[PDB]
Amino acid sequence: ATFLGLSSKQEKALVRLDKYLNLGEIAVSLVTDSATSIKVEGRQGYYQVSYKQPHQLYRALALLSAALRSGQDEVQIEEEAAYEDLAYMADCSRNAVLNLSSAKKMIEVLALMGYSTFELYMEDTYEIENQPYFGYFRGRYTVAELQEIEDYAADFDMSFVPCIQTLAHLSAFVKWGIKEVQELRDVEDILLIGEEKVYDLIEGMFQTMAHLHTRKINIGMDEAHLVGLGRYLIKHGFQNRSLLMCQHLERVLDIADKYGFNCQMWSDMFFKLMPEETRVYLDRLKERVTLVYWDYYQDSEEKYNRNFQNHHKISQDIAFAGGAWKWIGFTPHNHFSRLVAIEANKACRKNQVKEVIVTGWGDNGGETSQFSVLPALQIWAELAYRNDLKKVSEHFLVSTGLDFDDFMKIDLANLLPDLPDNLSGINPNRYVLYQDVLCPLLEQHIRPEKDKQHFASSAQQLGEISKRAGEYAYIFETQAQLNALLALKISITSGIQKAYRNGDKEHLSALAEKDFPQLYQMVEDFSDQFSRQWQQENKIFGLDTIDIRFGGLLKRIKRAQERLEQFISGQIDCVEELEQEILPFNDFYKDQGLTATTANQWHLIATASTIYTT
Amino acid sequence: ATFLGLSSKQEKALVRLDKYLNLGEIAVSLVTDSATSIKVEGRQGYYQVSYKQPHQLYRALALLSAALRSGQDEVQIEEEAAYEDLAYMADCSRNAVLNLSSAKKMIEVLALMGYSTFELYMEDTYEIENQPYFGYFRGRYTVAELQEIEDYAADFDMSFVPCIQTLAHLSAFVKWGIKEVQELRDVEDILLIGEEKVYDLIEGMFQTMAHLHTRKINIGMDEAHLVGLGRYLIKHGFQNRSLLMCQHLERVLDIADKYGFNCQMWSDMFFKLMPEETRVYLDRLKERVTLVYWDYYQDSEEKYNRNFQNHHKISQDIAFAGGAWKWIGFTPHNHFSRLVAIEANKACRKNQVKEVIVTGWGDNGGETSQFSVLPALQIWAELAYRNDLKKVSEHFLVSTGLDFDDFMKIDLANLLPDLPDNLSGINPNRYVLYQDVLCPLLEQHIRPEKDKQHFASSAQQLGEISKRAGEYAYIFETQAQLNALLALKISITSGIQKAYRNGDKEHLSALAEKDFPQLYQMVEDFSDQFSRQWQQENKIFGLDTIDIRFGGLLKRIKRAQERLEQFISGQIDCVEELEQEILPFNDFYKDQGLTATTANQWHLIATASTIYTT
Repeated sequence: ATFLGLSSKQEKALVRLDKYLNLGEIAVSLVTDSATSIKVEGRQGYYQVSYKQPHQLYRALALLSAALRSGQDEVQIEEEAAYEDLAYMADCSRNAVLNLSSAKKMIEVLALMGYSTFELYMEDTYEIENQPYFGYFRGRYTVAELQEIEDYAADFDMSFVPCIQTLAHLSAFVKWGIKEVQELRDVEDILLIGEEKVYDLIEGMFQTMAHLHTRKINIGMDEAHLVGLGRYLIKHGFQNRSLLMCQHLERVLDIADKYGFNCQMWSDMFFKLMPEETRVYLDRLKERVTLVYWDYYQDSEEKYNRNFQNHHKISQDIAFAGGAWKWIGFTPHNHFSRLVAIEANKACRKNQVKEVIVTGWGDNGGETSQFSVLPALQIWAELAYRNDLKKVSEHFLVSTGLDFDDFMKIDLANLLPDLPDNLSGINPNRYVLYQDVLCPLLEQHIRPEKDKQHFASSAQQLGEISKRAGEYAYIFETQAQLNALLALKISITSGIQKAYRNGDKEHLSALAEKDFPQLYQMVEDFSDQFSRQWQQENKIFGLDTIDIRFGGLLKRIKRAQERLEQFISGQIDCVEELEQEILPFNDFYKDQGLTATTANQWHLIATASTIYTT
Repeated sequence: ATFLGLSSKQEKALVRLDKYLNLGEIAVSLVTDSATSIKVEGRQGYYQVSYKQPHQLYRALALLSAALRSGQDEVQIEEEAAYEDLAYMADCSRNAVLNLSSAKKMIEVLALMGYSTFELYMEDTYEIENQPYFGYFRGRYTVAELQEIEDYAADFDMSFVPCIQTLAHLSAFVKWGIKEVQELRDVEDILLIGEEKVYDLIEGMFQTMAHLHTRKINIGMDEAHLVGLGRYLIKHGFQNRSLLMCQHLERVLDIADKYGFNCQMWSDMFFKLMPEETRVYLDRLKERVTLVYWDYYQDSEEKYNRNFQNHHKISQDIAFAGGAWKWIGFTPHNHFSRLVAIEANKACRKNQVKEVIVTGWGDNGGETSQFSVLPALQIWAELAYRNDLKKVSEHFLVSTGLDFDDFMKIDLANLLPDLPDNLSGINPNRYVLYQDVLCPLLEQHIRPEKDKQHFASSAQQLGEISKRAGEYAYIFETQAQLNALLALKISITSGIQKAYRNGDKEHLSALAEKDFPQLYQMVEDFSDQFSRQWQQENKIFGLDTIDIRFGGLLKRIKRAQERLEQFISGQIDCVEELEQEILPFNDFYKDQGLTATTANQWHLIATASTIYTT
């Protein structure tokens, strides 16, 4: 294609996006117009594209690319976006630090989808001058790395917002047994309010971020239960948590003001607005921040509406944070993400929300692909720009080169048949993998025939998708292997429970001789595939935790084989592990009558023994 | 030997102890006499043994056995014990649950040494009716198991004291995400004071123990910082921790009273005695318990004396708990144990202490042999009965069949040359083993030539001891393997740091091709040996955590080899792990100027990444 009206900046962006767009030999003219977000109009090889915000050029060109692929000559498209700002926040704090190549790829995709803003969540994973332990061995970003990411987003007229922590959720930092870190602590993952060395640290955070162009930052500042109750209590006695939060927030805002930053934060601290001089304190501080209402779970518009109404009692500056579900193990939940997005979008529109942030957390090790939730991201963009999903497949094909319904199957290891679609966090991908074989703590939450058949079918389906997934094949290969592994692991685990119960030493010998070596090899092969996926997407730091978890699983599989062999041979009279009555693992979904559950802490899945505690 | 004056009970005990005692063809007559603890007198094949307490018969016979082996015909021995009760407490809560065969062996040894009492520390590792999650998959003792252990001790006229927890340190139990467990929690490892379901649980504890003959129990009741500050605070608001401790202790004592128990507990809660109506509360509760002053660390009598003086301001019923150091990894510290015992014994005698408890904790996984501290146990017995160590070797030979100085070398993996002897917890046995190879977090605390040479020498020494250690050979074989492993691991880890620094790809290739496979095999072999040791001593439950830790280490060793291979081949341009500046791990011994340190949490040694946190 050729263009009239481009800046040199837009020219360079279109060179970068050439591989996504399939415009062919057409002529496009550009206009800037505030009347509607995007307009694309033309026929017979000549089209005019208009955009309100500069970044919207790239979604407009994706819309044109799609309309022409669908066989249109005549094009007449107009979109009015619901949200002035639409952001994606990737988690870089849960061991997976997005590498620069992958950050650049994500920015390109987000540009084509229509996002205005890219965000990275970094607890301790950026460098601070004079804090050598902050981000130590974590793959922390350097200033130059953050600048490179910010500048790449700016190349597409997209903004950048760092999401940091100024009070709590600094667990990887506060673990270091050095005076200059320990003196900063209250208790658990929480920094010490009122400590001047803590305000020195926080000033360091802002000094790092001041090297960027952006002057918008998310400071966190959610309200942890133990704030004020550790070393704070020992130094000062008991204080109202809300008063401490106020004192701390004022200090943080005074620092942000010094460096020219405007702060966003979670709204939780202000729920009380929705002692005399403390209410006054909250009321003054609320004027200085943008509040973000976060909700990843609710299945009905009206539930969101009630919360928006309550927030608007105290401020009109309320942003919304929704969820692209990628924090429940190795496998995302784009399906659940879609369900909640549909409802949240209704509520955000009704309550005149101007900014939506889609969050991509990575809870407990960052085991899910950084690109696992592209479908959810497209869904939110379609909802924002069109208020429907009628063109989600056509637009997704531009964004990714793949079929949307194929990509949605990435979820399969979580999609057990007949689960209610509105229940979140159900993650057998993860807990079926990591549970022990001899002492399977999740065994009563598994349907050993039904679930096994689901995983086996899923592996076959994903094997076929991977062959047509191009540069994303690697993520589907990981999922195909996982599903195959889960099916065999269930067969063996449940098979041992039954053969042992019935004293069937012959079936146990078959398992020991044939199935165990197969399982062991499949786990080794899975670790190798996962390692390829990790290294494509993330810095090397953090893969070590997954090495530990997989290494341990492998050794436990070897133990199970050896213990069974000794029982079969007569070297031992019984396998005491297999004599124990198994109980439910948790009751999270007992009230809903489910067999599956949510279990999202590796150390609790893998063993009942102590492993972190003293 | 033949005997006049034995009961049928003593006859049966002497049959059990026959293999330890080497009395030959002599004649022994017994007398009970309160004038002195033990007297052994005779000549020319005819001896009279007198004892004050029945269990002291067995030490008296060990003294005779030793005197006759030393070549004496004429024997004239008299001992006046300093302590009416001398106890050993084994830890059964840190994943290692002593098996019944090993409990019986330990009781026999303790009988010969002169201990009056055997104790087991069980947080959650006993069965409670109607609490199926309490001790679930932990190897909890059944009532019949505890009875069998108690009855075996009674067979030697020894007492049994269960050591339980009635408030805090129930971390393995409170982890279960089931309403009927979660409703019992305050925060972290602490039960909820004032909750009637918690008093139902505690009554269950006593109902279990009431099946025993003993009516002496250690209830724990140390004073954790967060008592009252979790769900308690949410339900009730902020309360003085001392008042809550009083309220809870009264409830626990009322339950104990119902079942006929007399309670011992740590003295900490009462330090304040050493608001008006709260002081009164403490003063009334102190009359109902025996207080135990615990101290495992102090290197001078006068330090203990000061604490005894302070305790005696509030009660004359003060017991002392000393330490047999076996909670710092895979290797004990009998040497340090001896240093502190000498001083503590002086202070206990000066302050007229009647009961000494020697504790054998197993912090963070129970990795040290249950029989690792026999030397420390003999030391305390000699100090108690003779006030010196002049006969420690002679008496130890009866107790164990081995040389005391040989057995003391079990400590070698902690005995780095030139460490100050009065500094506790220095545990390179553990942190040199578990640190990573690519990201060695403890590297600055290692002297790479000096320490390597120490470990290599130690492996040789222990290899020779193991050949003459009889039925204890297995514990020395574990130590010989560990020391050899540590030496090679240092060579490789430090060798990589230097070869990479200097760009020496050839030396890295040698390491990758030869040394890495050797190390990997040595770790596999060590895990196999450790597993043999574990299964000799403990129930199977809990070995799983060590499988996880070793499995992870193995996988990290494989990663290190693979990453180096890719660097050598040119598949990658650098190994980012090896480009990071290493920092001190901790500053625990910075003020003493040490290079080595204490590091006793596996999850912090093995990785800087998150592994337990969300």
